[PDB]
Formats: sequence, C-alpha cells, structure tokens
Amino acid sequence: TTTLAFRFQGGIIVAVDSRATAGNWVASQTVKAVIEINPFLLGTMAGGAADCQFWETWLGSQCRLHELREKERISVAAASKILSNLVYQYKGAGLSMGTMICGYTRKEGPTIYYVDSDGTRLKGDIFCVGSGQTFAYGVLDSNYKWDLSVEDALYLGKRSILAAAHRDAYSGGSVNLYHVTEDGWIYHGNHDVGELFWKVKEEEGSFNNVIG
Amino acid sequence: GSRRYDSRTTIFSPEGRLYQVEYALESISHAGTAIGIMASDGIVLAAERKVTSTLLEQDTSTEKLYKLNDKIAVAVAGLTADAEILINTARIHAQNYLKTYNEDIPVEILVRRLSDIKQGYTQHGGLRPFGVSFIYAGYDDRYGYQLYTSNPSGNYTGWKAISVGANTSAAQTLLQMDYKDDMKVDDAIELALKTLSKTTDSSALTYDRLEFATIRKGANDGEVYQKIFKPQEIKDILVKTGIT
Amino acid sequence: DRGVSTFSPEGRLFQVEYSLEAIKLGSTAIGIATKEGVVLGVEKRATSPLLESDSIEKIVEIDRHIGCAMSGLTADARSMIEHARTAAVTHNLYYDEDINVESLTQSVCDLALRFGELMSRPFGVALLIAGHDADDGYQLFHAEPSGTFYRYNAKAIGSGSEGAQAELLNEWHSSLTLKEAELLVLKILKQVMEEKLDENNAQLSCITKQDGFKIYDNEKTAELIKELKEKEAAE
Amino acid sequence: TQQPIVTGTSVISMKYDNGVIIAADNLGSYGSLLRFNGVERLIPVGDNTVVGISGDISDMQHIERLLKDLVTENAYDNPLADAEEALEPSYIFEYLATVMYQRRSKMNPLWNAIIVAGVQSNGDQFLRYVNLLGVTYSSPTLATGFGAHMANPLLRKVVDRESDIPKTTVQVAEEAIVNAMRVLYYRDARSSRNFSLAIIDKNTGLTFKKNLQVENMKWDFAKDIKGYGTQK
Amino acid sequence: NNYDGDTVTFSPTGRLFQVEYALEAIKQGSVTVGLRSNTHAVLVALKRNADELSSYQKKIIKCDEHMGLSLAGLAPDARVLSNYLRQQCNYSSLVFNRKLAVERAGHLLCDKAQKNTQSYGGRPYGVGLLIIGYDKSGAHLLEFQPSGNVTELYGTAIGARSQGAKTYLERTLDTFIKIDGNPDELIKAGVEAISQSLRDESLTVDNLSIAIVGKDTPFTIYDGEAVAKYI
Amino acid sequence: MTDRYSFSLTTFSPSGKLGQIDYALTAVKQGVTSLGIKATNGVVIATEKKSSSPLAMSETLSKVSLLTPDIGAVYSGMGPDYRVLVDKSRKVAHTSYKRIYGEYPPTKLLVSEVAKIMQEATQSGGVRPFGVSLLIAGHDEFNGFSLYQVDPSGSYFPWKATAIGKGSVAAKTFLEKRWNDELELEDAIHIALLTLKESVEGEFNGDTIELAIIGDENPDLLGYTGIPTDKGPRFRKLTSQEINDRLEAL
Amino acid sequence: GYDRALSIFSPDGHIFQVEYALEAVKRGTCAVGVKGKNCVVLGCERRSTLKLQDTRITPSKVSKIDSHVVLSFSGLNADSRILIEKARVEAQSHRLTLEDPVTVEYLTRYVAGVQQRYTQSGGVRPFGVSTLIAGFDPRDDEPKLYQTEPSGIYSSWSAQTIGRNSKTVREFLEKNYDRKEPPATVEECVKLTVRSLLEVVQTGAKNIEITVVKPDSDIVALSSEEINQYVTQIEQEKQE
Amino acid sequence: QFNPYGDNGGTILGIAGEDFAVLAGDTRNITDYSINSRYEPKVFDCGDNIVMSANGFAADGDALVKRFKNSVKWYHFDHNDKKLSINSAARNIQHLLYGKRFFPYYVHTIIAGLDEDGKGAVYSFDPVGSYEREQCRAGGAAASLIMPFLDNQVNFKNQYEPGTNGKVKKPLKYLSVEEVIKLVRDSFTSATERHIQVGDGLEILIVTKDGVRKEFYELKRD
Ligand SMILES: [Mg+2]
Repeated sequence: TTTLAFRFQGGIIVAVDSRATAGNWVASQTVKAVIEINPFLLGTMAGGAADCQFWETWLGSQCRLHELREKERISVAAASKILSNLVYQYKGAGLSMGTMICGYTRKEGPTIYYVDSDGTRLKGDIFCVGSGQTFAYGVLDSNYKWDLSVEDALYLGKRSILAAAHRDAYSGGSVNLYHVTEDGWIYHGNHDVGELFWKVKEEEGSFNNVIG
Repeated sequence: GSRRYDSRTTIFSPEGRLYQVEYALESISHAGTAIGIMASDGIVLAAERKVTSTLLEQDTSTEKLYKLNDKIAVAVAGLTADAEILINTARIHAQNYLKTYNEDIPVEILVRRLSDIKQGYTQHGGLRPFGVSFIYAGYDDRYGYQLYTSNPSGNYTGWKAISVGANTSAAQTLLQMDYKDDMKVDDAIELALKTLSKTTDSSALTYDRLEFATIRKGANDGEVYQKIFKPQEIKDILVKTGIT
Repeated sequence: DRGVSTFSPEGRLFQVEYSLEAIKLGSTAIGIATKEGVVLGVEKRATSPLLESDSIEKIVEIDRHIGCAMSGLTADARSMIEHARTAAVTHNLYYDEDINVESLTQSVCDLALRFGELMSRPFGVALLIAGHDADDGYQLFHAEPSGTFYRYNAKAIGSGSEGAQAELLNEWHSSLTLKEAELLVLKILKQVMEEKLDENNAQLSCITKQDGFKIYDNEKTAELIKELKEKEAAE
Repeated sequence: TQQPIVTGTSVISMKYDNGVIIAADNLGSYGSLLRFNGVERLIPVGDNTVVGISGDISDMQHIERLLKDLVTENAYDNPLADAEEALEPSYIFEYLATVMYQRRSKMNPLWNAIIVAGVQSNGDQFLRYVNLLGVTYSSPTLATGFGAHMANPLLRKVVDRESDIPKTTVQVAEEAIVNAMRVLYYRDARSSRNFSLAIIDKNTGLTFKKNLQVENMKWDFAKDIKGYGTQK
Repeated sequence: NNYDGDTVTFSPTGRLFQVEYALEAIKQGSVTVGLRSNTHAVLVALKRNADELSSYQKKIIKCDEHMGLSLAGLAPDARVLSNYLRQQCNYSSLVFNRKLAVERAGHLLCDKAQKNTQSYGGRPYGVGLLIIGYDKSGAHLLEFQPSGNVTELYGTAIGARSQGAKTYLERTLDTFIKIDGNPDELIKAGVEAISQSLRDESLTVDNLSIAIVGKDTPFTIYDGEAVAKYI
Repeated sequence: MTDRYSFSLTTFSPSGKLGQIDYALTAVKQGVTSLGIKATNGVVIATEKKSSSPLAMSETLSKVSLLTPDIGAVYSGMGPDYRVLVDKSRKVAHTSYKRIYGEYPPTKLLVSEVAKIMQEATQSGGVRPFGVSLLIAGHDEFNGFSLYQVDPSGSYFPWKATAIGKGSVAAKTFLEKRWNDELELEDAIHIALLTLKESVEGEFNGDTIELAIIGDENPDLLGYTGIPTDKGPRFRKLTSQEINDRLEAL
Repeated sequence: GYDRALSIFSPDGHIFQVEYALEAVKRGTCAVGVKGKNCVVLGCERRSTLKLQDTRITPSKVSKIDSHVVLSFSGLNADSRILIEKARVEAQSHRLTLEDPVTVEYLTRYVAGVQQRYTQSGGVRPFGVSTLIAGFDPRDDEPKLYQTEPSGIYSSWSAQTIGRNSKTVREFLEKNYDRKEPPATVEECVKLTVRSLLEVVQTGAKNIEITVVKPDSDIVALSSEEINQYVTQIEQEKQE
Repeated sequence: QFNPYGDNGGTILGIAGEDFAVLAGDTRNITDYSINSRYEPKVFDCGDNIVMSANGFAADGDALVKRFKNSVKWYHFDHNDKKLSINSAARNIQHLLYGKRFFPYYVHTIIAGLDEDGKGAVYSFDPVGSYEREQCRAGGAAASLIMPFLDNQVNFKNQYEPGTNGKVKKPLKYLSVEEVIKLVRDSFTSATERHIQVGDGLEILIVTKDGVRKEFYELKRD
C-alpha cells in the first residue's frame, strides 16, 4: 500500500494505490484505499484495512451527528481529533492505522491531518504513508510547489504513486485520484498501473532502465 | 412500600423555599453565639459555650472552635456532631490540595468545597441537611485575612465582621455600630467580647462559658500564628477588657 | 403519596394522562402529508417582544429524510431528538441505508414508558414526525408520551388542536399539492393562534424526496402568507 | 485453559438402513496408566438418543449431568414429555454444540470429542459430531481420535456414501463396528478389550449392549517372528 | 380504595386492585377474536383508528414462523411481551434447534407478568393477548391476562363487546373445530364471530385484520385488500 | 427486597427540633442510672445491674465493658443498642488506629469514632438513632485520665464527674457537692457508691452493682512476662467481694 | 440509591417542583442583560440588607465560564455554583476535543440541558436558578444573550431581566429598547442597563453591579465610582 | 496450551454476473490429513435472495452464518418485513465481524446476490470485517490456485487481440450463467488435482431475480 496527500493552491490532492497483500500473495488489485467519509471529507487507508474502514465510516457518522446538532460543517481539526481520541482509547489493544484525514473548510482552508493508531495527530502540507512511501516522497519533494495547477497537481500525485508501484513490491494495481475542494471532493478516476506505466514511460521519457 | 415514610428532605415549598434548610436554620438560631471579626493585622474568633456545668472539663473541651489547618480555623454554630463530619472532610481537602500543588489551600477554595457538600444534601440523596453554620477565619497570600460564613443551604458569603447562632440580629447591629475598617486585633478582641456580653442569654459572661481564638501575623516575621486561647488566657483577657 | 406507574380505576396511567394535559397547554403544531411532500408548521409564541423569535426552535431535523415538530414542554423534547438523531445515524452505520420513518418513530416511542421508581416521569411533549422512505413514501406520525404513535394524513397538536383537526378534517384530500398544503397549514395556524400570524411568530418546513428536510426562511414564509391573504380575499 | 487428566479414547459410529450404531471402550486412562476399567462412555438420553464421549472423563461426567438435567427440565410443565414433545437427538446435539462452542469461546473448553447418535421422530437417522472447539460435522460414518484414522476407513468400505445406507443391514453394520473395535484394540495403546455398543433402530428402538469383548483375535503368527533382522 | 395505591398490596378480601385496573384497560381496547380447528388457528382483530385522517392501529404481531398473537389494551406493553416471546422462540431454535411449544410460550408469559404483580415500584402489564400457533401437537390458541393467567382454548375473544363473539363461538364450537384443511372457511367463522361484537360500525377494508397459522402455513397477517375477500 | 429506605428517618421539624434524637434522649432518660467520677490517679464508672428476673444470671450481662486495655464504657438506655456499639467501638479501635499506629487509641479519639457512628445513625438512610448515652472512661500517656459522655446525636463532652439516665439530675447535684480536684481513686469509688445508692430501690450490694475503674497498670492481668514496656491493662472491673468490702466503710 | 420521583405531573398537567423552582428565582436578586451593537452588558442587583460585607471576597454575581462567555443568575446562590462549575468544565472539554471555544448558544444549550435533566431524574430536585448567558462566539463580533430557566427551556433575547421585580424592569426595557437601533456604544448600553435597574434597586450606591463584555474575550467589571457616575448623570437628566 | 482455533480446509468461489451471481464451495471438511465429511454444506441460503459462506474455521463459520441469518430475521421484525439489500447485509456483516476484532471469527466470508438495480453482486470480507464489492473472489485453501485463472479467463488479463501484438486488449464481453458455471467447475476440478484439502463434491448456489437454485457436482475423492 502507498497513500499520499498534499495541500496546494487549488486544495488537496489525494492519491493512492490499489494493492492488498497477504504475505507474498496478492489478495486484491482493486481495493479502495480512499474512504469517502462524507462529500467533504476524505480518509486514506493504511495498516489495518478493517480498522481504517470501520472507524472512518464511524467517523462519518460522528461528523453527521455534529452538523445536525451544531447546524454547521465540522472542521477537519475536530473530525481528525474525534478519530485520534477514539484510537487513543484503544492504544495497546492492537489497532493498526495510518491515515490522512483530508478536508477543505472556510475557517481552515485546505487541511490534512495525519492520524495514527499509536495516538499521533499531525497537521501538515504533505504526507506519504505505506510500504512505498519513500518512493512517493522522492517525486513529491522534488516537484512540489504551492502554486501548482489542479491539472499538474493531479499528475504529480499520480506519478508519485506510480514511482512507488514500480519499485515497491507490495504497491500497485491501479491509481485512484481525488481532488478536494471547499465545495467537496471530486473523483479523478481509476488508472491501471500496467497501462499507466508504459504511457508515462513514453510521454515522459522516464524509466529508461525498463525495456518497453 | 417505603415511599409512605419518606419525608422528602429535598423539595421546594410553594413559596420556593427549602423546608429542611429553613428548619435547620431555626435549629442553629438556638445554638451558642459565635462571632468573627476581621482586622488589618489579624482575625478574632469568639464563641459562647451553651449552658455549661461546673463539672465539665473545660481545658480539654472543644465544641465551638476547630482548626482546619495551620492557616484556617472555624467557629461552629449548630449540631456539633454534624460539624465534626464536615470539619474532617475539610481537613482532608486542605491536605489533598497541599499534596497536589505543594501550596497551602486558599481560604475561599476550602470554603467553596465545604459549601458545595452542604448544597448537595439539599438537592439530592433524600437525606437531612447538616444543621451547622460555620464562620471561617483564615489567611492566604492572595487576599490576606478573610472571614466567611456558610449555612445548611450551602450558600457562603464574605464578611468584615459576622455572627452566627443565637441573637445574630442583635449581635450584627452592635458589630455594625462599632466596627471600623482601620481596626486592629486588640480592638477587635474587645468588640467581640463586648458584643457577646450584651447579647448573651446568661446572667454574666465568664471564662468557663467562652471559647476564643486569634489568627495573627503576630508570628515572628512573615508568617501566621493560630492561637486557641486556654481557660486561664480567656480569664485574663476578660479582666483586661474590663468585663470581669 | 402514590406510585408514578399507578393505574387509575379506568385502566389509564395517571402520569401519562396528566402529561397529555401539559401538551394541551403547548403551542400549536400542524402537519399535512401529501404525495408531493409533508409540511410541518408551528406557532412560536414568544412570551415577550424582546425575545428574539428565530431562537425558538420547535421544528427540528432528525435526518435528511426525517423532520420533527413539537408541542408541550419543549425542553423534554431535546433528549428525544438526540435519541432520534442517534437512532437514524446508527442505523445508517449498521445497514448503509436510510431508516424507515415508522422505525424511527417506534424507536422514539420506546423511550416513552421508561419511567418509574430510568427517568422519573413521562415526557411532557408530543411530536409530529414527518419523513419519506422508498417503501411507504411520504409519512406523518404523531408520537405521544403514552408510547403510542398513529400515522396521519394530517394532524394538529397543542392548544388549538381540536379546532384545527376539525378544519383539517374538511380540507384534506388525497390530491393536495405541496403549495396547497403550505397555505392550508398557514390558514389553520392563523385561525387558532392568539396573536396575528406573521413570518416571525410562525414557522413552516417541509420534507421532499429530492431536497430532503428544509426549514423555510422567514422571507419565503412571508410570501406564502401574502399569497394566503389574497386568495381568501378572492371570494 | 486446562489439560485432560483421565481420558477416554475412540468413539466410533455409523448409519445403516433403519438406524445408527455407536460404540466405545470402557477404559479411563491416566496418561499411559490404564487406571479405570469400568467406565461407561455411551450415555443414552431417553429411548431415541445415545451420546458417545471421548477425551476428559471429568468433563464427560459433567456433560452426563447436563443431559440428565435436560431430561428433567424437558418434563417440566410438559404433558407430552413422553410423546410429541420428547427430546430429539437433534435437540440434544444442538444444545451440546452450543455449550461446547461457548466454552471454547471463554477459553475454558470441555476437553471432549462427542458423537450424538439417534433416530428422529420421522424415523430419520441422526449422526453428528462435536468437539472441544465447537466444530461440528455429519457423515455416514463418524469416529473420534484413533477411530477417525483406523475405524473410518473400514466403516467407509461398507457405507462409502449416502446411497449405501439403505443397502446396509444392521447385521452388516454391527459386524463392521465390532471388527473396527478389534482393530483399535490391536493398534491403539490407550484402548481396552472391553467395550459397550448401542443400536438405535426406528423399529426395534434402543438396544444397549454392555460388557462386550474383542474376540477372534489373531496372535499365533507372533511365534514365528524372531529378532529384528538377522536373528534366527 | 386504600389498597389500590400499588401492586404490592392485597385488599381485605384478598384482591389486587392494580391488577384489576390493568384488566380494565383490556376491556377498553378494541375487540379481537381467536379460534382454531385441528389443522389451522386463526386470529381476527378489529383495528381502531384515532380519526378519519389517522391510520388503524395494528393489532396482530408475528412472534415466529409458527407463532404470533393479537393484542387488546396498552399497545406498548404488547410490544414488550411480544418482543420477549420473539426472543424465547428464538432461544429455543438457536440453542435446541427446536420450535417453541405454544403451551410453554404461555407458561413463560405467565411468569413474566407475575413478577410485575408481587414487587414494589413496578406495575402490571396493561394488555391482553391471544396467542395462536402450530407446533408438534397441532394447532393451539391461548388467552393471556396480565394477572398472569394463561388459558388454552378452542376459541375466545377479548376487548370491548367481546362477550358477543364469545357466545357465538360457544354455540359454533362443534362446527368450527371440524373445519380442517379449509383455511377460508375457518376465517369466515372468525369474521362471523367478530361481527357479533360490532355496533354502529361495520368491517371495512382498512378496519379488518386477520392472521392464520397451520399445518403447511407459516404465520401470516392479512391487511388491506387481502381481507376484502372476507368482507 | 433491597433496602429501599435510602432517605433520612430523622428530619428537622418546623421548630428546628430533630424529633428522633429527642425521642432517643427520652429513652435514655427512662434507662437505669449510670455514673462516672474522675480522680487524680484514676477514673471510676458505675451502674446498677437491674436484673429483669431473679432466675437470670446477671453476671452474664455486662453493662460495663472493656473497649481497650486502658478504656472502659458504661451506658444508660437501650441495652441491645449499647452491646452492638461496644462491638463496633472495639473493632474501630483496631481498624482505624491500632493496625495503623501499632498502639491503642487515646480516649478522646476512640470516643470521637463512637460519636461518628452514632451521628451517622442520625443522618443515614433507613435507620433510627441509637437509644443510648455512653460514659467512656480511659487513660493514655499524653492526655492522662479522662471521662467522656456521648449522646444519641453523636455529641460528646468531657466531664470531671457526671451521671446519666433515671436519677441523673439528683445524682449530678450530689456529685457537684462532693467532687474536688484532689480526690484519690478510693475517694472517687466511695463517692460513686454513695451517689449510686440514692437511685437504687432494692438490694444494694456487689451482686446488684457493676463497677469498674481506670487506674494503675495491672501486670498481674497482662497474661505474660518478659517485656518491660508492657505493664498490663489500666481497666479493671471490681469483683462482687471488692465492692462489698467498700460498702462496710460506707 | 435515593430514586424518589420528586418532579411529577399534577392533574392539571403542571410539574409543581419546576414551578416552585421558578418561585425561588422570583425571590432572587434582580439580574438584567442588554446587548448593544458591539457589546453585551450584564447588570445585577445587590440587596443592601447585608452591610459589613467584604466585597473583595464575597462571591460576585457575574461569573466567567470562559474568557469570552459570562453567566449571571437569579435564584439560589448555592445551586448556581453547581451549574457554573459544570459549564466551566464543559467549556474546557469543548476546547480540548473540538479545538475551538464554545459558542454562546452551545454553552447555553448545555446548561439548559443540565437543568432539564434535573426535572425528570429520580431523587433530585430542579435547580432554583434562571441564568443569563452572554458573550461573543469565537472570531465573531455579533453580540449574544441567552436566558435559561429551571424547566430547561432557553432562548435568545435582545434584552432580558430575571429575578425579583423583573416584571417592572422588563416593562421598562420593552418601551426603551429599540431593535432597529440598539445601544450603539458601550456608554449607551451601560446607561440603559443602569437606568433599568434604577426602576427597582433603591439606592444607586453599592447595590448595582455592571459587567461589560466585548468581542475577542474583552470582559471588564465596572467599579463603584464608574457606576456612580452613570447614576449621577441619569438623575440629573431626570430633574426636568 | 489450548488453541481455540482450527482449520477445516475447504475452498469457496463467488462470481458476479450481469443479472445473476453464483457462490460455490467444495463439500469436504477436514482436520490435518483426515476427512471429517465428504458432504458438509458450506454455502447457505440466508433468505432475502442472499447466499453466504464463511470459510476457514468451521465453528466460527457456523456461528457467523447463524448470527447473520438471525440478523435477517430481526431486520424483518424491526423494519416492517423490509427486504435486506445485499449492500445492507454486507455492512451488517462488517459489524458482526468487527464486534470480535480482538478475538476474531477465523473465517474468510463471501456473500452473493443481486443489488438494488438487479445486477449481480459479490462481497468479500477479511476475518475482522474489512469488505469490498468484487466481481470475482475465491476464498480458502486453493484460493491462490483459482484467482490467477479467473483473472485470465474472466477479466481476460494479459490477453490481447491477435495481430495487434499488445496494442489492443481482449474486450471484456459479458458471461452467461452457463459460461460462469463452466469456469467454476474447471476451477474446482483443477484445485482438486493440486490441493489435497479440495475434493469430494462441489455445491453451487445460483442467485437470480427468480430466487436461489442449487447445483451439485462430484469431485475426486482421493
Ligand atoms: Mg484432492
């Protein structure tokens, strides 16, 4: 698994792979590593599939109850903290979670919180989580700018997952792209890594080590 | 079942009064008068023991004045047994605070805590309230010398001079007449004894019918001393002030 | 004294019957169900002109597809609303779907008789629960402190209820439009209210399949009041 | 969590055309010590069910009491306790299976392997297995422990599938069971010669045979066996 | 009088007035009829509406595939008791792979209602129930009273004006018990029975509620146009 | 079941009276007279053994009880209430003191614990106050000899000498005339016997009078030798013969 | 535990314990709240039956729940402390979990919820307290003023009074407070609040307390002399 | 030490068609190297046109199916006999599984049926409740033998159109129920040859708008 999320001028880009493994055995190539908490909030899946799915679905229920009671959209700060405080209660029991809670509100602007099963809650501009995180970070760090266009930002996130999918054995399958705006997230399609790799190789001139 | 025998101690009257609190206050009005007077250089606590006997061992007796810690003392008016329950709780609270913060408990925080306990008995539990009114005499480095009172309702207020127990109306009028802001402890000692001497239901005010205490910075330098007066020392101050 | 869960010689629970009397003193709330949606309307009844009337919240959202209006001791409704909201959201969490309006109403009514010597007394408030689901379409329920709930084509609760219900008896038919229902609630509210009805002392709301539950703006309601006045002067 | 102390070995069983047969030896082992020689491990429940139990004997005696209590409880306020509302093999099994799985789920199992053999109200044969893990399964033949490895292969030669059941008589089934018990006596070091056998038939009912012995044993060929290779 | 303040108090003649007042709530309730043959058991219930805009209060509740009841009195109490029956039916199936006998279901309801009549703080149930079911001993009909008394019957009725239907069933006893293998005729007899308890109002399409259970018939409830056939 | 009396049975009346406490004091007033006198070198507590029947063995009924080796107690009022209070008092002397400090509590603090128990029966749910007044005599190293009275309310007062129960008013007047601060223990016993004779109707002897003292340490009653610091109990119950000997010099 | 249902319905549909709790509020000293264009002012009556009081240490009538919200009350003083403590704890709990201070409406809704709970819980009596809760929502300049009462109902007010003779001061406010143009400055708002209390108070000496709350956690209590200047100016205009 | 878990072997397979769905599983039950039963049903009709199988530790599998069937029953009681949709059943099973997150049901659960638009649906669960809607999913012992085959023959992975040489993929044409059953039978026939825990019998449950149908096929018994 490889998941990333970064803040930029046009909001947040979220990009993930689609592979799930049980040892060396590739269990799935079609897993959804982005959990659609609600129309405005996204969460990434890393570590425990069930733990992430279950509690981020639960998080959406808590966010919905909040806006019913307070008649106002929940902040990313408050939403992330509900999840982090929950998993902190279970600390030591064996939950496995590494997630980015991503949202775009009026008061905050585009916001990302890295939330983790040992209780960590970090606000940040760029996060990368998973077995292929180091590969994605390399492409991200060298090409990231705040003034990226939505088009170029989407490509950067796609290209960074591809970098991980190539080198990391446990990452691959397909790339899912999301763009988070103030009015909600927008899905930018599923991209098979097999087809994407050759396309990127030719158009970009990268991966000269690989024969195609 | 059991409902039949329930007096319902925590209900409002049609007028919005708490029956049991009001009746507990009626009980307290028959207790020996306790007076507290705050001066610039200390606090005085004076209190009348109720119709005593010659065979009562006075020097080992304590029914009115109690030490909560080295900085805070209380004068009691009402059921002595009820008071000792609360006093022990207050002593524990003061020590809990000292253990937690490594500083002596501020007077008001102690007073609020005890008053909140009293309040609870008027709102829930179905138990009778504590038939006790306290005068708190204490010192801390924030507000300096402080006098408070609390009653069975759990309401508390701050005072320059105050009385509880019997004849508080008469006592408060006398204090209001002769009290001044620039007053000193030695003057306050005299006022307290003179007020008791006039309001007492006894024929004459003597040493064996009194409990007396002072909280002074008359402790060598930058510290506070509590002085629970001995029977002979009460006898001397009665002669000094010209009452006997 | 006597038990809180005591039966009268007629076979009724004293406390439940007494809570019904408290509801009769409450401000009027009216609901009308149509095939285009369910309308909910309430009398705000501010005790003083200095009271900011938009803070009077007697119509409340339970979920996107379920709304609720109250009459009686409105403070008692808060925990009922909390439970309803929790039940609606919890069912969505467990079943990845909307909860049926009846099932929501039943869940609220389960709280009603949980009193004794649990809470110390019944609720002193009645609820009009309106909503939509795919199985039974647009629905309006009347949830009482007895634990009983009836489905209604139209229903009025509160102080002007029996006068309003008689009026709803004559006016309701199975072909009512949403617009017709809105005016009808306004008309009957105006009839039973002490003060003169306007956009500040009365509130409208509706639930439709498309847009879900919506509380009407004072500007939107003001237009419907003006439309009502003209059509009554039209004959 | 525990360890079995006093234990019973194989329980074997099979279906035949009109009912079921079940059998188990009368030994209570204490490790390698053949401590108790008169232990009944087949426990009848009514006239239509026999529960065969292997593994820990203290837990067997507990289960025996549960079944006895079950019969008492079923008779309470039950005018048809000896007729339409009598205990069925399927009721008795499901109860035990519930208890076994609950006990393993509390990490405090009944250290047993159980086979419930019987005939239902409609005459249908009942034969189902349950163990300390709460694992259940049914088959034309069922056996626990060593019986699973040695008896099943023999019993499956008689009834290999469901369609072989109507073709199998009670004489053939009993013969196969008795032979299997002999084979287990030859080869299981925690077995005894003495055993019990029960037949539950839809026509002739419950026939419970005690104090049976393994007979017709072959040992004579042992005299010719000398040394371990080269000895003459 | 002085002995009706709670359920824990006998009167001087040995009566329990709170239980009797709970019994009174049933008499105020709408009429419901129960009857059975040797193959089937039928419930017929007259549903009551609040007014012309309101729905008709449901009277029949399914407890299992082979068992269910009709109610008269406090509906929320019927929901509590029917929920308890659902659980007990379910416990029997899950633990013992056994359908709960109707007679045993009656015993459980009796005992549950009894505890509320001997303890302080609580109150008796304010509802009467007619339980029908088909088990291993054939068709059954039970009558539950919140006093705890449960009775097995061929036929009965509870609610307001139930005496008319009960007398009719007492006359028809020999006829309707013989209606075997004919569900429609057994329901007809039940619809004719409940008709003896009607005044001013008659059986309409949203007024009538019928339930049936039998040999090869799961407990099913008929409402709306499904009962027009019997009007 | 469950104790459903979680509410106070003692409450303030409009006049500020706690009825149940007043009524408990009335029960004490009906009780047999008991008294206590403090001397310079000891304390004496005494009461009448009002035998309910002559067939009853009044020696088996102990009105004067040892609480600790240096503390004793006597009562007036309801005997059964006293008996259970003695059980509680003995236990609380261990649980709230001896098991903490490795020594027996001083008289005033044990009295304080007994007083607390009696106060709680005046406020706690579903109970009535204790229908007894106690007189507790004792000695401890730092306070010396002392005598305390404990009432149903939980209030306690230290006395030089006092009496409670039936003829307390007359007995207290008798004690006021005789008591001084120079009394030896034998003088206090003599005065105790004189005072007690006035309130007794029938037989007045060692078999009808129960008397104990808090005085010198009794190494003969310790039960072991070898530890110098352990010198024995100061509580000693006088025998029937010891009382009769002092009734001749009466 | 003590479980007795003290708050119950009567035949006429009234809960007398809740209604008698309102009678305790009627007895309490008068409290008044007035919101201007950019401020809220809380005025409180101090009964002058108690002199020889130490005003430094005596519990003040207006209490800060947080740095941006204040609470005043009429009714039982001891009861109010329990509500104030709970409100203060909840305010910090909200900051801890939501990472944002409470809105004035939220804090009001919480306190009102506590009050309601005590009207249908076994073994407890209702609070003999009505409250005025005032302040500004975080990063908001719109003044907020809410009222609660023993029953647990709450609502927003342009201006409101509670306690003894509150009928009289509400009469004053209803004719003197214009909604189209609220007190534009702190001065005007304080003046109108002091004027409203002068209808009821007696002497304008130490009997009137005034607390001004402005946006962004700007809360200050006026002193005797500052208030005395308002008292002086009001009556000098009145002599005409 | 007591081990509360066991392995009863078995292999299951769920395939979602255009307007149908199949859930197949072998009928063999084992422990270690012994056969417990040659016919012990593993795929169950749970009502509301839903079929289910919980493969792995059979005691946990039986418990879960039993609890889900019970959940279907109570869903009808609580929600006016409303039909439990396949997506709603899936979410419900997640909560059943996650309820034992710290003492899991040691099973791989698959359910099959039709969604609310009448299209074929399969849902796949891990032991602790994580789930996903899938087109094709094998579970159990021989899952690694079957899934690669299905990628190739159902999704036409690595297959390209002749002449184009890798430029044009083989188009994903819809499969009939008859075509799917052929792939299921061949999957289990192959799995039976190469996996010792697979064999004896194959029971397939087919789900359409008309209801649930069963088909049984023999497998090698060695
Ligand atoms: Mg094989």
